[PDB]
Amino acid sequence: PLMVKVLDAVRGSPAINVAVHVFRKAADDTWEPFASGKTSESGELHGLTTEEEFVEGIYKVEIDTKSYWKALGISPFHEHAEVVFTANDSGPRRYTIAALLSPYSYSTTAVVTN
Amino acid sequence: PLMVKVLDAVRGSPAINVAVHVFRKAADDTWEPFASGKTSESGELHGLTTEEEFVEGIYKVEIDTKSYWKALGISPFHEHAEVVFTANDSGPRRYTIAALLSPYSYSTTAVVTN
Amino acid sequence: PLMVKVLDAVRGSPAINVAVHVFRKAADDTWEPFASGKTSESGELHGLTTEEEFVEGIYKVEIDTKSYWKALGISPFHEHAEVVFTANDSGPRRYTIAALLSPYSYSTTAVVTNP
Amino acid sequence: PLMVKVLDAVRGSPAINVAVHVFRKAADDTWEPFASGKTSESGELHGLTTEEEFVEGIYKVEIDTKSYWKALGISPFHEHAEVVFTANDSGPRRYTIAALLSPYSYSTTAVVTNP
Ligand SMILES: Oc1c(Br)cc(CCc2c(Cl)cccc2Cl)cc1Br
Ligand SMILES: Oc1c(Br)cc(CCc2c(Cl)cccc2Cl)cc1Br
Repeated sequence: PLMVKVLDAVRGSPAINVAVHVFRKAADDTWEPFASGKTSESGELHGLTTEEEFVEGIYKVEIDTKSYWKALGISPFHEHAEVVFTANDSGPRRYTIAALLSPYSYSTTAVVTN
Repeated sequence: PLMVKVLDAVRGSPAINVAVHVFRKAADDTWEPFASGKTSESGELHGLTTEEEFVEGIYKVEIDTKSYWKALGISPFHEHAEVVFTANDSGPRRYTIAALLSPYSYSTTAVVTN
Repeated sequence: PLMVKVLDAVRGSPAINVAVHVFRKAADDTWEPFASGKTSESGELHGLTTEEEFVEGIYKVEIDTKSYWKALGISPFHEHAEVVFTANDSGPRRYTIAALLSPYSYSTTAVVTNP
Repeated sequence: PLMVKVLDAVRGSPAINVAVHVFRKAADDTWEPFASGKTSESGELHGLTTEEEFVEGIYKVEIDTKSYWKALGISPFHEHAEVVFTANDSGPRRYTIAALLSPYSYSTTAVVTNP
């Protein structure tokens, strides 16, 4: 139900071995860890959660872009990229969070399908 | 060797049934038709060409964004989106041209892999 | 030294009346309020801070995109757009944080200059 | 009535000295030269045309991104960034065409205002 895909706008490639952390907003407004992993050779991260676990709520996907750029020897602007959204059962069942990274910029979209 | 993928930033969905035309630049600097198709339910267009046909050269991928927006009842800015690039045998063998569409904006990247 | 500019990719316009909150990470690792404001008719937000006050640190610029889209009667995907960066770590710089908004997407870039 | 602004997503800066060519589609469907120029130190290009000359039509703004990246010693993917649009079809408007460049990617948006 929740996939992440990360691309590199400098190399023209998937962004490989990027750390990704997902958090769920708790009742006291703190961010509780929920799932995490590293993107694969295709820039994708699957298997974060399951339909049972992924209930409605506010989630934050933190992509560790700074470490990615540093591993390539490139000087970056951002500490990380953030994607904060509400999971909604009224819409389609599968969320893909896609991000496109540059040293001083990032873009993100949601692809929400059944 | 050449895939196109198109996403919709308004609906948060693949951009389905978008017409895509690929042209190759000819010796007299005109654009000759090369391949075309329409994106699938996943927003993807496969099977445009083959490794034998897809020789080095300058190619233009024209995505008919205006008709896409009009079919959804949305008033667009651009006539089409353009992606013009040189195919290079020194780099990886597979090109994916990805585009993310909004009514007054578009973004595109290349994902070039082996 | 810290300005924000926000554009609307649906309308082809500045994104007017967008709330922006800036935080700075404190020594205890919490996010301290730093400055806030709203974009103008030009999509710009000036006057958040001063060179004196804008010291080195890790800053988070939170752009309230959901509130923007909801005020236009649209149900968007994201809660906000966040831009988190270390500022002034090799002396003072001037930063422009630009964002381009759509209901299910946003993009951001920084323009950093040395006065 | 027609301005261009170009930013560099690698440097976090304006994209300076970027060549821009504007064409207009003619009655025979060819692309006629219309105006050209280069971005300044601020990444901006003003003075391309005049309200008199900028009549209704289909315009193509070609941003010479490959030449930019090559001048910086970088081998980029795209030949150029193209922005093709119908202008002034419900009377005069003022257009800003903005682009954000990376070696394998670009994004563009339009800001359209009614004077
Ligand atoms: O499989 C996919 C999926 Br799903 C999504 C994208 C979109 C990447 C993108 C972003 Cl994230 C922001 C601006 C422009 C772009 Cl082209 C690409 C591929 Br290939
Ligand atoms: O005055 C400005 C400033 Br300063 C910045 C931009 C960049 C807008 C943008 C973003 Cl933020 C992300 C992807 C693509 C784009 Cl064209 C435009 C203008 Br006009």
